Amino acid sequence: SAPGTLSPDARNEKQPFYGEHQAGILTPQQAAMMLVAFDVLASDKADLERLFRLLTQRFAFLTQGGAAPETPNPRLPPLDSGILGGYIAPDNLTITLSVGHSLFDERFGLAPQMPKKLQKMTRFPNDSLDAALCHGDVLLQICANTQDTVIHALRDIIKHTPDLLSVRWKREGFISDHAARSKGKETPINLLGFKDGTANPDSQNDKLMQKVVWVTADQQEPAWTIGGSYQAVRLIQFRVEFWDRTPLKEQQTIFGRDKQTGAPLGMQHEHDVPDYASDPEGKVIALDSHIRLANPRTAESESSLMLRRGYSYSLGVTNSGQLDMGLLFVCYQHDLEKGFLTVQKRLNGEALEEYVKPIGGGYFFALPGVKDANDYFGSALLRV
Amino acid sequence: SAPGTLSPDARNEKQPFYGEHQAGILTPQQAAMMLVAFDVLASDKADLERLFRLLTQRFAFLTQGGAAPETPNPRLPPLDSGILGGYIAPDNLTITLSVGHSLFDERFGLAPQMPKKLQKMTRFPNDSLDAALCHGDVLLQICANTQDTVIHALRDIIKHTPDLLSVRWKREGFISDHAARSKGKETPINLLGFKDGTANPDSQNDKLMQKVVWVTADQQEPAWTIGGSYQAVRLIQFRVEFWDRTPLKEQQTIFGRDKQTGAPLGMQHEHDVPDYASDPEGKVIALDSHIRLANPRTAESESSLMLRRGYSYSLGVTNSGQLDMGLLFVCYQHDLEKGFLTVQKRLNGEALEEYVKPIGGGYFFALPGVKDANDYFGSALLRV
Ligand code: HEM
Ligand code: HEM
Repeated sequence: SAPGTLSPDARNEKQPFYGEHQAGILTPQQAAMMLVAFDVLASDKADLERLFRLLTQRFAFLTQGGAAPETPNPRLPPLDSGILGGYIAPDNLTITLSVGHSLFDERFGLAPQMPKKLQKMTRFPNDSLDAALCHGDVLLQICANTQDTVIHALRDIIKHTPDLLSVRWKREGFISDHAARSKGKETPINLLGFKDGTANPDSQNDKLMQKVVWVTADQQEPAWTIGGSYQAVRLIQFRVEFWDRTPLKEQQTIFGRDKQTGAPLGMQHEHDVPDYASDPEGKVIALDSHIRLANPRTAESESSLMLRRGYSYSLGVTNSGQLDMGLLFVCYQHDLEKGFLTVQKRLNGEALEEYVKPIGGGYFFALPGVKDANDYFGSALLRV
Repeated sequence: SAPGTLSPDARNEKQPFYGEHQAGILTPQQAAMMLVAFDVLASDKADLERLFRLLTQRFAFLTQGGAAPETPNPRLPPLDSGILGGYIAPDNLTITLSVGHSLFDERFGLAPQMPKKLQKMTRFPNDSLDAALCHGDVLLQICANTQDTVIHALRDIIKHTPDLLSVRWKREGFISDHAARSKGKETPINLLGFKDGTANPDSQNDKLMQKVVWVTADQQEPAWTIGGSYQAVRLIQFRVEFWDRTPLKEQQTIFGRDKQTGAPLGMQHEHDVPDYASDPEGKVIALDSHIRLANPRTAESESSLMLRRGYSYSLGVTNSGQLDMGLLFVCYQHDLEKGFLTVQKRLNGEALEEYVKPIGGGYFFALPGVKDANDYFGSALLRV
């Protein structure tokens, strides 16, 4: 159920761009998402500040919306693509900017101000990482009620940054219609047909998000990071036809949840909690399962908790001739090793691996929010 | 403008599956589409009829909606994918079936029965066809209010056909959000930011579609074709960033229509008719303009109009680092030569060829409608 969902029909709804934190983390999932990574063509730190200043301006506009920028001189390219007609409605659009490890090399002199746990994504046991689709100096997470709004934001950004950014990879996706419209009531479904998001820590609870999601001042990190969040992204294909052929008994066993209800196997309500303490032979919920490995529920390692904010994607056909669909996995943590790396390490060997093929993504650090109109993305990172 | 549009929220809206004609041709445009080509694996004519019958039953149930087929024995793969949850909502699902030239080879002895104008697609000057995105024994155009329905239909069909169908290529599309919500009042906006559909011939005009779109007895064709339609699909990339950095005057010149109003150039109204005979040099509406070439509005022209029911697509990043975006272009005509072939011959070397690159697609014959529940796809074709 956390972080919730927002209606696809809310053309006029606005999500606050300005805050202590960035939007599109705790924000209830919009119906459309884009993940688009860029390589940075900035020549020096000053050129980098230009970019972040430029971005703030653009996001602030796109996010709260307005009349389209018109073209009084037809001899110039139109200042807008025109794909939303003559008005740019907010449409719950949120754009979350995050920085990759590569950004902290010789190029901009930021090495000593790197986040401590931040690293490059390296293959895991089941991975088939394609380089075309990994890493990047910056990632944008572009979320909105509709595809239009998202696609509109990109091309605006591109238009304003042609000596400044270079598109590296991109995937678009969605959350499931019925649940999108359920305004937070129903849990979104993945293309494997299982409710997905259930056990996420409550996103409304400010105090818990300080412990789980948000970088806090008690942390060994550099002080610009305070208010940011480590971000893991994994592009994961499904063997979908093979899955559709797999016994229901086997599907639930693999996840350790009831497909129809979303309850832990044995139990009756989606927000029911299993107790593995009773089940150490792993006879109700398998030790093999995604749920039990993902979280042993020891509470001794509640420290590995995270907010997962994923989307289904569906593309074309694989080289091997099969359907190309799956999860655009996205998660936020206050600490990447304590979170994503700890859980994934813990998942290596799970029964699900036979059906899933991670192929892309990267690790990134999400910036602290932009406090007011006088601030800009990573302003603390650039002074100090 | 024709064919009109349907709303994305219309979860309990249905489309008649049976009839003189199939749906998805004159049907207003739903928000989501999928073009999926299959290699037929049927070994003989008897297997083909098995297939055609099976597809009939499945579309009927899918398009008209119902409770998700319950799987009483868990030792089996689930009969439904469950990505739609408990209820398979009709959600305006239409499934349109068409056959490719390749189906009329020796395999099934239909060659003598082939439609007169049906042929393999071969390249026009500006093409960069990709073998992986061309042709197919059968093509299915699956459209619905939501991506969820359309995906669900596909997997259902696949699950039920593993000895008869093989996914050749697949592409997914959409029309602009606002236009879909307007239900016919607004022309769809394509991804170059232009109104796309305006001059489509009147699709609720009973009599007009018989001369224009449907096969009829007057034109010498195998009887079984009567009620069908020739279908031309082109997968077409847009040079998006280039277009975006092209002056608006030129954008408008190329198409010959006012970007903002969609009115013909030098006119005020979207549904205005251009006056070519007044302007033989082409000082208002260019000689190489898309509109003038595609339809020079004369006496001979009349024979070459068609119904366009195209969709936008947006994928990832091309191999060379640009945005993968374009049009899933689909049209219907009573005669393929008189229709698409004739218009594309005229379009060869138009100004737009700078900004578009056809890479896939093919020619198909869209079957007549399935008369009722006692009938099946291509029953007239197989019978004798
Ligand atoms: C391979 C694609 C994946 C699919 C289809 C998938 C799906 C699911 C499903 C259906 C659930 C149970 C409901 C719930 O969300 O509570 C779940 C739980 C969970 N997943 Fe995944 N997931 C995938 C990958 C991942 C990855 C890569 C991670 C990170 C290492 C992850 C971390 C978690 C966590 C932490 C839970 C909650 C467990 C609990 O607290 O009981 N998942 N996932
Ligand atoms: C990706 C390339 C294409 C784009 C961006 C595009 C877009 C447009 C636009 C903006 C219009 C004017 C509005 C309208 O009349 O609907 C139009 C008209 C039209 N197009 Fe295309 N189109 C493309 C390809 C094609 C192709 C391949 C054909 C068929 C060979 C075609 C046939 C037509 C026809 C018959 C019209 C109506 C023009 C008139 O009669 O005034 N178009 N298209």
